[PDB]
Formats: sequence, C-alpha cells, structure tokens
Amino acid sequence: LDMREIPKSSIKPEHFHLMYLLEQHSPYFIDAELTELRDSFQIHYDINDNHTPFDNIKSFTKNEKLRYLLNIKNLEEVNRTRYTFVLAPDELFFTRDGLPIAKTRGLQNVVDPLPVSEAEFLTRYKALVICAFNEKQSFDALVEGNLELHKGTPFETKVIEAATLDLLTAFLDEQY
Repeated sequence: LDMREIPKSSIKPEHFHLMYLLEQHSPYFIDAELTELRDSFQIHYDINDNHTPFDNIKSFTKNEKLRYLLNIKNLEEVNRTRYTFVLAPDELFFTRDGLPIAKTRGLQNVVDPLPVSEAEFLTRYKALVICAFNEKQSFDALVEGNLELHKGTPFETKVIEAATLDLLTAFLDEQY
C-alpha cells in the first residue's frame, strides 16, 4: 500500500523524463518519492499524521462527516491537470481542513491509472457515502454489484438513486 512499481517498458522512452511529475508536490495528492531501478520505477508514499484516511470519518459526528463527504468532490479539480487518480477508501485521505487528497497518480497519455467515466466516479462517490454511514458496508461490494438491486436502508436508496453528481451534492447538503 505504501510502494508502487512501474515497469519501464510500460512507459514510452520519450516519456521517462516525465516520471518526476509523480513525485512533484500537488495540493491534491499525498507526497511521493520516485526511485529508478534497472528495469522499473518505484514510488513510495509519505503517509504521515496530517493526512486522515477516509475510513476514519465513519465515527464522526454527522455534521463533520457530511462536511468531509461534501468536500470529496474537490478531487474533480485533478481533471484539469496532467494527473489522474482513483476514488476509493484506500486511495482517499483528508487534510486537517477536511479537503480530499488522493494517493496513486497517473499521467494522461503517459501512465495508468486511466481516468474513469463520470458515471463510475458517481458510483464510487455513492459507495463512499454509504460506507461512511454504515461501517459494516464494503466499498468493493457496492462498486461491483448491481447497485439498484441493493438491499439496505432508505438513506442508502436515496444515495443510490441520485441521478447526477450535482443531485448527490444536493442530497448531502439537505442532510444537515
């Protein structure tokens, strides 16, 4: 969870000189360190106390939980940059202000991860909301299942049915 290996043959030779971007400070990502081996690049993540894992929010007061959940949408700012990210519990951290920070970084047209459709970003966001409100739930199971066939609480149905990202935001705002 704290190391990533990238084989060199997966990277076009003319893109080697961009791998340093994976260790450049970004306000949207965990700080990272790049090393270069014979046949691969490796990344180590700096995961320290100022970054709160997503799963820690499950025990928060409803107000603060909702604040953090609402702020997750700020990761959409990453789409204007070179970088890509994955939305998932083990990929998501928060600053001391409750702003989201991702771990793994790709680079457009250069190295995976590939970005996900808007629809799959919404499903993953929904799954995070559900997990934050019920610690028994599995993010993976929610993302992998037939979501509208989910059996759960009325709250969970409302989250699942939110038609768009903006309507999910509106639902979350309404829960205050």
